[PDB]
Amino acid sequence: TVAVVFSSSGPPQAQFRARLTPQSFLDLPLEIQPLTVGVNTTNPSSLLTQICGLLGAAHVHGIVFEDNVDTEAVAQILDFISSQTHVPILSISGGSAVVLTPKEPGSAFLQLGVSLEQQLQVLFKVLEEYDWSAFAVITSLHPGHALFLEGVRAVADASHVSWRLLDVVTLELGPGGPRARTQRLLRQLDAPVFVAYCSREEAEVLFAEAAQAGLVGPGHVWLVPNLALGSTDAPPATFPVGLISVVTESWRLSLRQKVRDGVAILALGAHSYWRQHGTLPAPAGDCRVHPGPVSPAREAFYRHLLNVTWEGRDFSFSPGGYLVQPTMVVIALNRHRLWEMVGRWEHGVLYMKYPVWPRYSASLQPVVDSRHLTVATLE
Amino acid sequence: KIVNIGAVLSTRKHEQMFREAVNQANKRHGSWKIQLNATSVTHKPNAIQMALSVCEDLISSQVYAILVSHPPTPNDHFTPTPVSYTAGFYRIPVLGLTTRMSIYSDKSIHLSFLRTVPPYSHQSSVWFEMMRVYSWNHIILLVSDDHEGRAAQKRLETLLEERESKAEKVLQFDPGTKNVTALLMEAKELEARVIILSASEDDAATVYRAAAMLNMTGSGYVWLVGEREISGNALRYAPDGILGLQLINGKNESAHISDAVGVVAQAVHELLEKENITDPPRGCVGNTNIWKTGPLFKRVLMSSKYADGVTGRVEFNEDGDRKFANYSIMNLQNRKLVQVGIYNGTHVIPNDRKIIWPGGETEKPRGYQMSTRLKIVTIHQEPFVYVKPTLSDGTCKEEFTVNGDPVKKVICTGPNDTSPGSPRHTVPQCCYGFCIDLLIKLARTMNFTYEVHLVADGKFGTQERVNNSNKKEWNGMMGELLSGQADMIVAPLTINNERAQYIEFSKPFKYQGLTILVKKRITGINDPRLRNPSDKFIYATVKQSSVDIYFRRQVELSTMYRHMEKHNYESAAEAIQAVRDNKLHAFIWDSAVLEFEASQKCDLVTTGELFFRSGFGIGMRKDSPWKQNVSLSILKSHENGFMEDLDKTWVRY
Ligand SMILES: *[C@@H]1O[C@H](CO)[C@@H](O[C@@H]2O[C@H](CO)[C@@H](O)[C@H](O)[C@H]2NC(C)=O)[C@H](O)[C@H]1NC(C)=O
Ligand SMILES: *[C@@H]1O[C@H](CO)[C@@H](O[C@@H]2O[C@H](CO)[C@@H](O)[C@H](O)[C@H]2NC(C)=O)[C@H](O)[C@H]1NC(C)=O
Ligand SMILES: *[C@@H]1O[C@H](CO)[C@@H](O[C@@H]2O[C@H](CO)[C@@H](O)[C@H](O)[C@H]2NC(C)=O)[C@H](O)[C@H]1NC(C)=O
Repeated sequence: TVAVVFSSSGPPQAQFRARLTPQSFLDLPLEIQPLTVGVNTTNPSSLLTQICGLLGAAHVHGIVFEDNVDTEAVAQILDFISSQTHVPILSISGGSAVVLTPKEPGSAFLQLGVSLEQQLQVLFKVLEEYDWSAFAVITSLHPGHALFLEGVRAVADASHVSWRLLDVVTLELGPGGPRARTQRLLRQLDAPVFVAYCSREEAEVLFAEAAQAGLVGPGHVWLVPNLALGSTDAPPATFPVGLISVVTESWRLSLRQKVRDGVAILALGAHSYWRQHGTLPAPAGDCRVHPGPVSPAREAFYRHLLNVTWEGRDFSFSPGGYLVQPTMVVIALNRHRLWEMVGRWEHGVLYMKYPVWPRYSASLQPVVDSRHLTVATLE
Repeated sequence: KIVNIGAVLSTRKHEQMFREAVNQANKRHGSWKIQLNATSVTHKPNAIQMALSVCEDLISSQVYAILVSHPPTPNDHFTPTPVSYTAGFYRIPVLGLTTRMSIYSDKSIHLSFLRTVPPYSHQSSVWFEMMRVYSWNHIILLVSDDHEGRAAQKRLETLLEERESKAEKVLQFDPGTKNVTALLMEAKELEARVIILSASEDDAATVYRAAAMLNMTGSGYVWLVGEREISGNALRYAPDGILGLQLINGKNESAHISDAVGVVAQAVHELLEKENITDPPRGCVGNTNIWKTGPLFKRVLMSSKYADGVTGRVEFNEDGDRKFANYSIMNLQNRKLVQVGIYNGTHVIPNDRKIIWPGGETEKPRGYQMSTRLKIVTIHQEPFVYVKPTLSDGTCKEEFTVNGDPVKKVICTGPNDTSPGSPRHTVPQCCYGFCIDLLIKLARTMNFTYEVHLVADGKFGTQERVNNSNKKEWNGMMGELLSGQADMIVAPLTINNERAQYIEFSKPFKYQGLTILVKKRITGINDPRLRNPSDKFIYATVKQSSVDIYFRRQVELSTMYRHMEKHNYESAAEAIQAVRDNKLHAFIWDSAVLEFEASQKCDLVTTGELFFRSGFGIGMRKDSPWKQNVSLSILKSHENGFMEDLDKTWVRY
């Protein structure tokens, strides 16, 4: 048996209850009966009680999570839960769907996303199709900067092409302070391509400052990873058109589709399992007692869970709590302040919607500009 | 103007200690401006229940900071984690005093956390200092595979590659396992006399006992470890001498609380002066927001100067540790620890004591354990090294050369298996030839006993990109040399850019170029038949060879190599047979081998002049002592003419 939880969307939660009311989807090769839980607000005590009490009340085997307004520092609690009660969980979306690299030793979190190295290789692959090679790296004083800088430095030295790098800059991006030191320094730059890694508020403040000190015209291009851009459904202001980022697949899908996907993953795991051992794995659950050394049966179950298929996709998990061989899409800001697809990535080859990068003037009319001569030939 | 702080402890009297400390803080600092309250709760075993109780207590008060210590229970990791996580969701700072785990040093997972004692990691830095003071250069690294182990090692190679001398082979073994004899058996072959260890307390006795069993604890070899392995050693498995270290006020838990209360009381005034005092209060239902200025509070707290040293001046490092600390060096003789030297901020100061090493020699032992036995690898090669089956007795036929001398022979193990299809079988054979004579000459020149064993897979060696990986991996004889199996290569090796980065080949002893074989209008550099390919005149060569890289460094000859890579042989003999068989049209590598083969096996000729220049030479691992003398001696031998004399015996016949 499995359970599901919904979080932090009132009017949608009515549709969530309506879609929970069906007996089953009647497709999964299992006879597990779901159960639903709904929590008013996301808080530590609330989540702790509503998860372990529910888990110990009705003898469940597995649980799957659902996202929220995407406020940070929420996955750690679920990781602690997994460590304590030794029960596998699964995240599907939202801010909780961000990689948490040094997970607890004995846990099994299985949050789907993209690791920073994989999340970064795509920008270098797309930066070679047009071959700009400027590399003005801007990083804020954020906790995750150390791994990012090390990864980019390591990749730069083992790549295919020369990749001339201009310089690296770090700056304080706090909510309040004297701007002058960063403001004068930022304008002391010259590079056609920028890559920046920071948080949402840091993105707002840096982008406003750059727009103030004339670095947002049609000549430059910005690259940001998935850690930024927040909602993915609400377009904020002050964003210069042309921002490029990379996000995973199924972003435009529905919550019902995502929860069905998670249910299918766990069901296919169980379906592959019962053939090996003959029955469902024993459900270990105890909020209060907290026993358990390393258990070989549940470890074997976790091993058998790591590889699935079907539904026109793939989910192969590494020892780290993240999937490998991923399928994501390049996204960009269209001329009407709206997100749209640009490029796909399937099996280590890259594509693009356009053969050239448009770039935009102040008005809707683009500037063809000089150079980039069109040349024709035939076989 | 009432500021409340909390703390989680276990000693019922320690709450009175905190109360006395805050009373002293009120009596010392402050003047009719702000008063500070205090309260604390005792730890409870059920971790989740402890978290719930702590968050409810925070709900019952307007706390600003949390302070925790080590309870006596052996489940060390259990106590700090829940309060830390439930604090991270609010960014309320927490300071630990007696928890030294390394996972808490990663700012990504624990948002706000400060440790008042240096972690286990900087033992690597003090180890580097101790290596500097005692003039020790080569160190073997024996660390476990746990997260603490990799962090400690990482700091170590950073501070060592600061000198860029690099470390010897680093050995990783799984935690919580026994029968670790294999790792030490592998280490025993290598030459080193200083060994360093860092692991779990229980595993220390396990790894210790095997050392006594394998008598590695004799003289010469020397031990040194951190405090982690100090306690469990004397418990049940007697030591044999170990340099170590400890902290001054370890596990006192009295000075630390005073220091932390002092520093937070110093910080609160500066915070109140910041003109933006947003009160947290205890919203545990609906107050889903962060205390608005936590980042600035943490930033200024990290910058706090030492309030009062008392027991010791305390500051904070950039990562969140305490820089400029001290350690006491101890020794393990007669099962009674004694101080021998005192660590300063950077340097170490001995103090009128006598140091003893496991052997019993009073004088400081000399490291680097210079060796005398050498390993050598070689490959099958037509004109340079003959390999022939041994005779039935165990040696092989002791024939006589025509020119009144016996052809010297040596016993070579070899794999006795060809191609990846055939499984490993092995059989001792005997080897002889030009290079073997060159080697046995060196045996007359200096003192060392060779043990020749042939190559594994029969490939000369190239650099290949690992399939779906980050780093390229070497393959073949060069890879075996770089791994550490042997320390020299005596084979017809070409010198090129790809090899010169790692292994220093010196003083070439025989020059050679490149030619092409045909059976009997081709130009080697560029010919219409070869520059433009067809169904006839197929160009092919042996795979995983230097010529592969050389052709891979071209432009249209790059396309030539691209269509050549579709075909590949695994040995020279196959090509020699095919040239007669006319199935293969062309063949391209080193001039000397092909010239000798054409001289011996008639009806075959080489076409075109040499289009390249190179040299053959021995290769050693970098920074090896033998290189200077072997290069010096080979030139004298060449000047004398013995190399010239051997040629007519083996090249011109
Ligand atoms: C996922 O990988 C695991 C590999 O362990 C597969 O599970 C096993 O596959 C072996 C193959 O011989 C079977 O004999 C075992 O019965 C399976 N269980 C064990 C012990 O792991 C699994 O099949 C793979 N995915 C697929 C496609 O099934
Ligand atoms: C200082 O903190 C103490 C906490 O030990 C406060 O005492 C009360 O203690 C009871 C339990 O013994 C709690 O239920 C109350 O909530 C505490 N009071 C408050 C206001 O939280 C004491 O009142 C505090 N005094 C000041 C001036 O802050
Ligand atoms: C290279 O060979 C020379 C041969 O003379 C070595 O010089 C001798 O070195 C040993 C110890 O290394 C001394 O005991 C001898 O007294 C030296 N001989 C003379 C004439 O001084 C030299 O040490 C060797 N060096 C290396 C790096 O191998």
